[PDB]
Amino acid sequence: PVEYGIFVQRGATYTINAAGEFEFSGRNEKWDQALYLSEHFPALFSDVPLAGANTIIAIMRLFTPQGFLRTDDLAIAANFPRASRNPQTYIPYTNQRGTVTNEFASRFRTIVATLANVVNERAVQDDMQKATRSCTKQWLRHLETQFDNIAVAHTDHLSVVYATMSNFMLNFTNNFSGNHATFKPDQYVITSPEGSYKPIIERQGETVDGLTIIDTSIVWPILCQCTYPLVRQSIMEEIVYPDPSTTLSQSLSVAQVLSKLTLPDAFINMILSGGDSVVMRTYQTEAD
Amino acid sequence: TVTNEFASRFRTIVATLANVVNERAVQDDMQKATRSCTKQWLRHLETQFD
Amino acid sequence: MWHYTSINNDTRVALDPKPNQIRTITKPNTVPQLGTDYLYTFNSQRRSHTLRLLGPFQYFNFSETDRGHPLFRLPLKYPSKAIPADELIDNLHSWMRSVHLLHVRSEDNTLRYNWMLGVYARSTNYTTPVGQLVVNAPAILNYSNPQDAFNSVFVALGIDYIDIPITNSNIFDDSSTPYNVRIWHAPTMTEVNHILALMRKSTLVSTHSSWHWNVLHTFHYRSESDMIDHFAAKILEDWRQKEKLDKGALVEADRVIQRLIPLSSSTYVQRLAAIGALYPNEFTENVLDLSRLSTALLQLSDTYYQHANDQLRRLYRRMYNDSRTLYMTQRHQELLLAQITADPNILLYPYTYIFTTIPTSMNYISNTGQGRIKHSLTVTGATEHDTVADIVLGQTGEDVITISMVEPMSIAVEDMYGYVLDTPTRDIWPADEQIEQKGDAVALYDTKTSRALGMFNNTVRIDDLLSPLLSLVYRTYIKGDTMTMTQGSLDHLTLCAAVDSDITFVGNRMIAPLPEGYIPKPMHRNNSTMKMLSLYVALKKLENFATNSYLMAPDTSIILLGAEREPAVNILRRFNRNVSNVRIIGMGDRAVEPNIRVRVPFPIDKNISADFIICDINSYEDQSFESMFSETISVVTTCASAATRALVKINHPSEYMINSVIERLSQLGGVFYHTALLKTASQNPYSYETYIYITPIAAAVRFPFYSNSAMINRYMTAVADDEMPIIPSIHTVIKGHSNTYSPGLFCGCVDVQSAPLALSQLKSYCSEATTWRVDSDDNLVNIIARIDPARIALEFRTRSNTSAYHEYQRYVPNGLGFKVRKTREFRYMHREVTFIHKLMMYALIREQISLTENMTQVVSIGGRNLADISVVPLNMKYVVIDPATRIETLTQEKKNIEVQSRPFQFDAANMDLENNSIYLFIAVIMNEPNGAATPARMQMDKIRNVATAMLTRTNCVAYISFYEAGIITRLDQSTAHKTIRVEEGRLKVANYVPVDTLVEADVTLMLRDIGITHEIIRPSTPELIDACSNYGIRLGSTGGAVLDVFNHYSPVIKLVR
Amino acid sequence: MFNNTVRIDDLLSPLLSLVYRTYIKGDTMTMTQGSLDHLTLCAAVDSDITFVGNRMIAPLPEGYIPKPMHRNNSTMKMLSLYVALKKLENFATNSYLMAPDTSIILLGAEREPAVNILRRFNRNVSNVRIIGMGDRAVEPNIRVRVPFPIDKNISADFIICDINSYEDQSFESMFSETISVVTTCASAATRALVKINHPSEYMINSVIERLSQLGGVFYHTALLKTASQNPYSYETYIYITPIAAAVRFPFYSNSAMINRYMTAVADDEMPIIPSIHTVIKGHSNTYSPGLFCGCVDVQSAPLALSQLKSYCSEATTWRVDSDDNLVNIIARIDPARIALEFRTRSNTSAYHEYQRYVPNGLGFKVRKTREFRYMHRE
Amino acid sequence: KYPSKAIPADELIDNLHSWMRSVHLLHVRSEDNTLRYNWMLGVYARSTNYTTPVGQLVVNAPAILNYSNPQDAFNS
Ligand SMILES: Nc1nc2c(ncn2[C@@H]2O[C@H](COP(=O)(O)OP(=O)(O)OP(=O)(O)O)[C@@H](O)[C@H]2O)c(=O)[nH]1
Ligand SMILES: Nc1nc2c(ncn2[C@@H]2O[C@H](COP(=O)(O)OP(=O)(O)OP(=O)(O)O)[C@@H](O)[C@H]2O)c(=O)[nH]1
Ligand SMILES: Nc1ncnc2c1ncn2[C@@H]1O[C@H](COP(=O)(O)OP(=O)(O)OP(=O)(O)O)[C@@H](O)[C@H]1O
Ligand SMILES: C[S@@+](CC[C@H](N)C(=O)[O-])C[C@H]1O[C@@H](n2cnc3c(N)ncnc32)[C@H](O)[C@@H]1O
Ligand SMILES: C[S@@+](CC[C@H](N)C(=O)[O-])C[C@H]1O[C@@H](n2cnc3c(N)ncnc32)[C@H](O)[C@@H]1O
Ligand SMILES: C[S@@+](CC[C@H](N)C(=O)[O-])C[C@H]1O[C@@H](n2cnc3c(N)ncnc32)[C@H](O)[C@@H]1O
Ligand SMILES: [Mg+2]
Repeated sequence: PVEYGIFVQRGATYTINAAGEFEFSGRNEKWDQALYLSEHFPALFSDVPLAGANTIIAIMRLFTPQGFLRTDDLAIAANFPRASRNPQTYIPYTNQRGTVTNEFASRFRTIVATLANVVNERAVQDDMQKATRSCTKQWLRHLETQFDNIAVAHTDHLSVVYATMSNFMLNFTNNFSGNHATFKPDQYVITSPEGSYKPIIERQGETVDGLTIIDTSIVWPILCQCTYPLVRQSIMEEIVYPDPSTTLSQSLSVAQVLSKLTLPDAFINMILSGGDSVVMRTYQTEAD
Repeated sequence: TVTNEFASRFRTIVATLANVVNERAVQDDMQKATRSCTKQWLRHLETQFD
Repeated sequence: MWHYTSINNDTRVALDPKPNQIRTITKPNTVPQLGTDYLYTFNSQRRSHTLRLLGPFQYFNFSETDRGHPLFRLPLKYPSKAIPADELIDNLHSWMRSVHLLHVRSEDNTLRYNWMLGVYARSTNYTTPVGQLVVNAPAILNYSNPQDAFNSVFVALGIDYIDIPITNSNIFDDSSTPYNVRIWHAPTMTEVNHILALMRKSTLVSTHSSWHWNVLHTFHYRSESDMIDHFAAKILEDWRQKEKLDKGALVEADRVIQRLIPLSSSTYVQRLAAIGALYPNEFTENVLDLSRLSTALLQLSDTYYQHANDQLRRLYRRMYNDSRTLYMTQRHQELLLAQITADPNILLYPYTYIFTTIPTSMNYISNTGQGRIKHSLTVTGATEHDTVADIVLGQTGEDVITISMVEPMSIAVEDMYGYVLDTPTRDIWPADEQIEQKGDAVALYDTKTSRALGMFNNTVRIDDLLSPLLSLVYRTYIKGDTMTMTQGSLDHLTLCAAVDSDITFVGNRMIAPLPEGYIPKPMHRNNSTMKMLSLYVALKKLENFATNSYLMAPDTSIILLGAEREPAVNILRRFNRNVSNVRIIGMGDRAVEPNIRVRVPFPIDKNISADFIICDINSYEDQSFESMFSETISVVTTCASAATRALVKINHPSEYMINSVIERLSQLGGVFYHTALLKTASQNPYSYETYIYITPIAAAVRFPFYSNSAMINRYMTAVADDEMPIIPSIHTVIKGHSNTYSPGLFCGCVDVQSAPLALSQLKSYCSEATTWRVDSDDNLVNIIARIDPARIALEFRTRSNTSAYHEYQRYVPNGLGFKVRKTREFRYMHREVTFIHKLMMYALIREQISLTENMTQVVSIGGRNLADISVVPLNMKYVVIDPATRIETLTQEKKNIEVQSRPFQFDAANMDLENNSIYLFIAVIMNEPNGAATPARMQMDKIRNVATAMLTRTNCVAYISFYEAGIITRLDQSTAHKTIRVEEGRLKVANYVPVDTLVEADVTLMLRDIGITHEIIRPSTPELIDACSNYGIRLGSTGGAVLDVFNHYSPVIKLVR
Repeated sequence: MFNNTVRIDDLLSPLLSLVYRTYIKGDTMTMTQGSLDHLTLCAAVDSDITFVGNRMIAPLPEGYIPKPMHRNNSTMKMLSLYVALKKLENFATNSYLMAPDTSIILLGAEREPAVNILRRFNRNVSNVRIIGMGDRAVEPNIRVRVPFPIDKNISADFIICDINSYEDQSFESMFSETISVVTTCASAATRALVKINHPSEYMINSVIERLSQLGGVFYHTALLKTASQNPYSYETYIYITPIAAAVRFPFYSNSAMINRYMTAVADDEMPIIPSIHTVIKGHSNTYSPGLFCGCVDVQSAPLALSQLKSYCSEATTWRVDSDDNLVNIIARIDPARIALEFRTRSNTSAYHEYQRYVPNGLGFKVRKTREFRYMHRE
Repeated sequence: KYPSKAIPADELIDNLHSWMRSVHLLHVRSEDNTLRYNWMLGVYARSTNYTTPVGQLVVNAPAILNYSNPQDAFNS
């Protein structure tokens, strides 16, 4: 509560200035997703040190990504459409070839060490019995084991699937930069002089059949009740290398549709473009 | 407001009562488990109160 | 000294170790040492720890395993306080032991080990293709030619570049990095060109003017703000560097143009690049605030975007439209050419332009950092003003400025205990003189003395004046910090006056340490305590003058006749604890115990006697003058009868009252009472109350009666005022050349832009003006400036309104102060007694001058820096004849002031006194122009010469100030004279050489022999009140005691024709 | 260039900070009240220091670590000018404290740390005015232009001017400005100590002539140069003071302080930047002044020493460790050795003696070594 | 926590310091020198956590707290 008071006095959110300094609101307000497209950022993720709130800064350091920012090279060679002037994707984990210890696991190990210290301090503050406390620690170390055991598959296999999917035709935007402090998606619109603009990204709230609601709980099945072709190796599942043709032919189909979909609209608006007009008076400076 | 002032008062109240009930507990040399149970019911009350 | 001399070098390459040195690069055998292997600092204010590895390690990527080490867990383990050096050293040591960089040691001396790729491969745990290539073939890390170090691995991998993460400098922060540095396979200049041109078509990329390891490397930013903060730091670096180069010093510039070259960026970065390449004068002048650098840089750019100078504006615009081009002055370009001639295949940025630097004459004053500026405003300047609009000053909070009523005194402890004497002068007291003095005394007592004088007396309390000094003695004794002092010393008496507890020396000159855990309460003193103490010291010094110890002799007694609690009796009892047998008692009508409660005259039955008596009796009740007279007579009589050394207070020290006292002492049988008037420094500075000092002596006293005594004049000249006392106003609206201001002070704030104007306007009133901004971010500038009557008397002589506004605009914005601390001005500032007497003499002479009719001019010979200007009316012409006076022909012509600038000849033939003229000779008669004192006979001679010389011209009035002889007799007997002295019989005011004094009788006899009209006036109480009310000056204590006897003995001869 | 590289501030920093680190541990102890070591202690630390008694500085309050004093480049020079004025008022003195009831003015001022250090130095002395008074002055120092405004009154027993126009200006303007500066400085004190940025014979003689033109005071004068000045600056402190006698031989000619400036003139060649050579040619004489610096196989080492004897008069060498076979060498080039060795074409050397060195006979040092491009000499 | 004896200066200073760090008053900084900030209404609005109508009016428009003329601070 003390560090929280000190933290939230600075502000619940912030905005980057044109000079690049951070400017925190000073107000304690609950966040809404309406703010995701706004100038505003959640203040927890600023990674700016505060004088009395060190525990909060350090705990939020655990949320820092362990991946890397691959550039979409194969998607460039194909001339696949890309909104960014240099296309790039954040891949969540590195390949870990030849290592005895997985770096992705070791990070999580330090993470649970920190969380162990935190949960323990909260435990002695609540004067709770030793046995439950050790049970929490045991479940933590158990998690760290499950995480190593899964980590080899997440790093050495899933990463090449993210890497391969980064090159696909329709994945046309940058997803992340790796900086939670500053990453704000680029926000194009289809503005017209004689109308309001349509944002391409909007909180239109249509769930698209549940596409836009995000259950975090899904990490639990991943860590605990799922198997992978790499983890299994003591049977050796052969890896699958899916044919290009299925997604390419789909991506092309889409591109073929939406290419021509605008055409009649395009033609007529092309003709009428010169036709917009302003009323104007012409006063005469001289006789005749 | 994000935090209700009426709740936060009761929060400080149960903090005080927690200190008091705990001191009376160590004076009566009572076992740790019951003591933590009292604290747990207190924090539970604070939640119901918010 | 135009051409730059710099030794260019690839410092980042020199840092890469020889391969043989890598095995021991961590120094495994020994503890890492601070200041060589690391730098740790804990900033207790921000509560942030910061470790920083030195040597090759300053560039170290950390593996997530390395982060798991307890070392990095340390700052969390010590949230609030510094990590102890033991733990820091042991943790850094063991973590250092853990690191090991893959390498193959070799014999050839030409090799270097590619530290970047080595530690980078280690950090990723040898997983990335560079990491694999390294773990398989570590010998790849060795390189002869720096560039081929990377070409070997680009060729080995077939990749066009490696994207390498940057380390943070502090190793404790784990924050995600603002950018990363890509490294390109570009062996020749042509490849570098192609990569740069491709880079100029892609978001958020930038680069250096030249590259370390001679290998092209680009910065790639995660967000625009990061690009901005990087560009900022680099601009700062190149500006500092160019500044050092321009001074012509040899410098080890690692690269000639330190700042980055955006290849693709937002607008704001292009602005940074533009003003950055300008190397604007503002940086050398410190006009920018570096605390918020990029902001300031953005701001600077805007002015340059719309600059009044066409050259700088077209130049900046040009740089903004060609941001990809690197801009450099010629003196840089020659260094680039030298760098190419040394190493022909060096890579540097292909697209460049050589602009000529544009000179700018604006020499801004500036100083970031604490300290208010104490301006001394000029009367005049090059700038002319025409009808400047009134400038409102803002309201200020108490957080910035406060205004205490009176400046507390600063003083040595001994100085408080001093006193001044005034011996009787008259040999007889004729009855007509008695009736006259009685009439004046009755008329004076019947209507209370001046309300203004009583105001100053009631505001300048001595208790508050001495509190800061006295409490300081308490706080030091309380810590045990105080130590050595003599038993009878005045510092000992002050220590007794500070604390309620008894103090005792453990031996000679050494006070006892306090008992453990004990913190004695400070002594309770009412307003009259310290005065009673100084009267005690006074009686001690009067019993014999040589003494240093002030303890009572054994078997003796003293009575403090006026008493309530009388803390002084307790402090004194405490002071003398080591002395055997010393009666000490108060004895007032309002007395509480220990002091006996009793009326005076003493009841006939009661027996009272002592070696000393210190009366302080004073009737609180309003009463008839005859009753007060009979009461004070009975008081002095009973006080004299009961002791060998009385020290009576006199509340109403009229000449009639004191003479009645001496006459009544004369009427008592068989004892000839020597007597003297007295005034201690611990009295309230303005009180006219005076301590008569009776004491028997075997001889009858020649000249026993008083007339024109200084202590008496302090009272008698005060009378009911014709005007209400002048309360000091706090002005805000500065009118341009107004002269409507009552005495007080300007105080407020303005925009920093208006600030040069406001100073230029108030120079009309204030002689000086402190200013400051609270902080670098707050744009308001606070100003305080008290109004000097002398500056008003100068500036309003003519209607011209010149000022140094052009000079003042060199101040904005950093050149006029910073102070986060609250400042506290006083309505009544301290001033030395000499200065005060000078101002009083000026008030006397000025009021005297306004009465005079039809005189064309005032001539202040010996006027120095126009010191007498307050005296002369705004109309009549002013003249100075001080050889030492500085000439200012613009100021003289603008302000109607001639300046003779030659020594003045007192010889009657040489004399050239004008008709209708007022000749001031204030304090100049006693000194030769070179500063040596003139002998008193020569002084009398030059006075006689001025008299005979003005004897002929029909309308003239001279004011010859001089020092009367009697004062040397008094200062020989006094104590409180920190300023005035008596070195070998001559007065030594201030720093001035001692100078022989005239006797008033011989001078008056001489003026009577001359036959000229004269009148030896000296300034009085109302004059003092005028000087204090006008200048905003509180008197102070030592000045309060010395001022009467000092003022009386600086007579002003007033020759008139 | 030499003036801008050989700064006095950096030159005196290692000594001054050493006084700070010792005072900080409480390791420092005895010194006289007026002693120069005391003045250095005042110049090291921001906090007021006080002796507990004769010759004994007070121990630090527990837990207290006072910040070192902030000195700009001209601080120590101002201090030495103070010491200079003290020694000039009388030569026998050891105490450098101001006499009670006296004053001094540091006429050129910014922050002027020296006024603070000096105020701190004299805390035990009663009544001593000490103030800076520059046009750029921050408080405590009064901000004011010179010549003094006619209304303002200024005087002191001592004046230490350091006025220097930052702006480029005409020679006549600089001349009139320095004349008004020396005049106002002399008029205001019994012992001025003016700086002269351009100490030509004409300028100094103009100063003495202008002092001659003032009525009634015969000004004895002398040129002066303190050790705390930057070693190469030609800037010179003229020292005015009244004396009863007229001064025989008042004008300057061929004064050393003046010659330091007047003989310097625009160069016919660019300044010689010191190179760091690596390739040792056998008997070459093509080397610009600088120093050889590098490493060779321990086997080649006797040869390399035998070759560079042609240039360097002496050469430090060492191997970093017993296992590392490279031997580092540093050797600055002596012009005198070049002038000796290149008199004839013969190339004799004690190579037979040098091969007695390999491998253990030519050095070991694990510690980093730090050569300077510009070594000290008496 | 200290029923009988004085709170040690260390604990008092550290606690008052961190609590002081926690407080923050809504305000809009301005250039005009004539302004004053209405400290009463500011801290009062803060204490009620910006719930009362003055608190709302302040959290929405902090610039309302600045005043030239002292009386108009409340009239606004
Ligand atoms: N990871 C890593 N980065 C390095 C290493 N050496 C230099 N860098 C980075 O390379 C960037 C550019 O190198 P330089 O041109 O030599 O130096 P700089 O641009 O002035 O930046 P700094 O010297 O670090 O302030 C810097 O930001 C460094 O962080 C290294 O050994 N390892
Ligand atoms: N809550 C709050 N009350 C204030 C503030 N300022 C003044 N007051 C209250 O206003 C009342 C009247 O104000 P004033 O006339 O200025 O002062 P006062 O009546 O002499 O009372 P005090 O100065 O507090 O002794 C006082 O009782 C104060 O408690 C403020 O900033 N916040
Ligand atoms: N300092 C500058 N340097 C270069 N170009 C500028 C600068 N300031 C403005 N411009 C140009 O002029 C236009 C002015 O825009 P405007 O001033 O309204 O907002 P801005 O771009 O944020 O600038 P400012 O920060 O001065 O408000 C911009 O489009 C920009 O291209
Ligand atoms: C101005 S007070 C100062 C006393 C003393 N200096 C002190 O405060 O410790 C003088 C006191 O003398 C007392 N007093 C007045 N007339 C007296 C008398 N006739 N005999 C004795 N005491 C008298 C008054 O009661 C008054 O309190
Ligand atoms: C003692 S100082 C101060 C005088 C006085 N306090 C005042 O300001 O008017 C007197 C000044 O008069 C000047 N002076 C001395 N002798 C003089 C003389 N014989 N004729 C004219 N001026 C003289 C000196 O230069 C000195 O500065
Ligand atoms: C070279 S600096 C040295 C000052 C001082 N030694 C210090 O740094 O503490 C000289 C200063 O004198 C100031 N100055 C220049 N002309 C002046 C003048 N005419 N009157 C008063 N000061 C002046 C300049 O502003 C400059 O900052
Ligand atoms: Mg660098």
